[PDB]
Amino acid sequence: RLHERRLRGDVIDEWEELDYHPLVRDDTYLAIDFGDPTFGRYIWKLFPHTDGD
Amino acid sequence: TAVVKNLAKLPAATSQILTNVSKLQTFHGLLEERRDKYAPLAYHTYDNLKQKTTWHPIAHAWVDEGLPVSKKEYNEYCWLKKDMQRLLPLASPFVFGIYGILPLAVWLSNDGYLPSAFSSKKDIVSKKLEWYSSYGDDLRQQVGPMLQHRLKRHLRGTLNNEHRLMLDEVTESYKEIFYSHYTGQLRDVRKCAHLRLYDGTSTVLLLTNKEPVELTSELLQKWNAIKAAKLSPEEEKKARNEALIEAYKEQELHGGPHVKHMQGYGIPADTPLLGENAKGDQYTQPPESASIPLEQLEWTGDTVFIPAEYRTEMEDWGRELTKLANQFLLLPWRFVSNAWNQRRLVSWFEEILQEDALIAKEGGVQALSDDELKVALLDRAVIRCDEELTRGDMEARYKEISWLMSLRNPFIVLAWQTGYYRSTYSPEDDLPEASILPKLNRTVLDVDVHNELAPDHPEKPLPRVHPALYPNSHLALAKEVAVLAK
Amino acid sequence: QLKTATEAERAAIEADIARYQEYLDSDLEKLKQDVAEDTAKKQKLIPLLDRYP
Repeated sequence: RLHERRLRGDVIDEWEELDYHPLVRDDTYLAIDFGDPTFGRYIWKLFPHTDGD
Repeated sequence: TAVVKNLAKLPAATSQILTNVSKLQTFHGLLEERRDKYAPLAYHTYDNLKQKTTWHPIAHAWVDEGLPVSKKEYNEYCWLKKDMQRLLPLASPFVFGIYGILPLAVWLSNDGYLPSAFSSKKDIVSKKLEWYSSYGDDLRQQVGPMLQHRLKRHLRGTLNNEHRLMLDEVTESYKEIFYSHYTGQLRDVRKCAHLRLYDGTSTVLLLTNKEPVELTSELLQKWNAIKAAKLSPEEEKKARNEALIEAYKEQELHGGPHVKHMQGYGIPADTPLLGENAKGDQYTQPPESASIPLEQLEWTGDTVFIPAEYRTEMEDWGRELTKLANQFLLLPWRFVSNAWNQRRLVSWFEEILQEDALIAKEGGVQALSDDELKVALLDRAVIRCDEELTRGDMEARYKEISWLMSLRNPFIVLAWQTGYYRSTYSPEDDLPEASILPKLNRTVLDVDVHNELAPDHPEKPLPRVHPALYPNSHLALAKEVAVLAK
Repeated sequence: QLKTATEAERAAIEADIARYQEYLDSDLEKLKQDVAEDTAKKQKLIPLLDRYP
């Protein structure tokens, strides 16, 4: 439903677009509350096939 | 408003408050009279830094198996303890002055800040349910996710150091425990128990007149057998000491206790002889007990529990995680050390275990009503009032958390609990659509506790096997089957 | 099979042989009673697992 608007040519804000992903929006907001903007080794541990990538 | 609505009943509430205080005093007198003769002494112990006390449920949360008390009476006890906690703003005018009445007004504004006497309901269960549905579920629902995040980031650590801090074998269980709000699939409690792999092996050293001995399942089985045989003490102590020396020889062949080769713990060797005190080749000085013969090995009655929690320990949690755990469990948290909040958490834990024991004495979960079970699960913090689950689902949830709290570990308990408090809000009105399937239903049989589960390898998760598919499942589940069919 | 058995296995097989002899003396009545017990266990087990009848 959000991608329909993007196809009409409407510009969607980053956070308006994040609200249409509620489960990721929540975890992303908590990472902001904690204040750690780093990332990548969490991915390399949860998915070891990405290690070094 | 609610201020005048509660002021109208403020005269009628003092009598009920004093009656509740009298009941609390009588109940605490009885309980302490029982506790001071049946319970052991859990000594106070200080943290690694040796400045503040630390607390663990294995030592401090004692369960009076044989407590002649009704479950509703114990609920009254705990609820009135919380009411005593909530009565604290009455001291504000007696320390600030006549202008310390505005804090009392703020106290009287919200009914959730208030004790039982200001409620119109009568039964303790309905009263607790009203308080929860009005104030407590909402307060918990705004601490749950941020506590889950703090637990995650406590395991994995800060600033991109997961390759240095996390373990690669607990990975899939970690994902299933912390990211099941993405999939919508149920969780297995054994996958939360796998989080203890971050810690070491929890040990129990029995102190004897010669040396300490590590407790094992075999020695515990023998001691339970001897205790069940109901023999004379002259035979009981003899058999106990026989098993004790047997286990001593067993561990001496194993290479000593596990504590000798663990960083942070250790058993000293024989003391050294310094300088001229050294008598040639004998550089050591054995203790006095070396003179005692090994056949006289007797248990001193003293025990040392060692959780060996290197990553899970409540000391290393921090100023924030403890406060948020106490918020999530609706305990007092403000303006206190983590040791005092730890003790509050351990007391809540002990209360829940005693309540579980009394429920098992009263005939399990099925003997309870629907509202009573709802209130129990609210106390355990696994249900929110905007769910409306079934009875079988509620019973299975209770069984899950009961077994998980039997292990005596708050970190995994909170990890389990916080998974049931990840709710979203949609930006649209039409979406989410009305579902077509019925509500989720379960049973006590669906919970697999009587079977071990190996940790799934990373990026190789395995499907969930029902307990019924195991061999002899109709035999193993026969107790639950009889309880459910009856 | 008893000839190749160890001590504990020998004791278990002796108990099994005693059980079979008890069935033989009881003319399979105890056996049929145990069969009925197991079948009753299973018959109580099935309808509880029907979560969505």
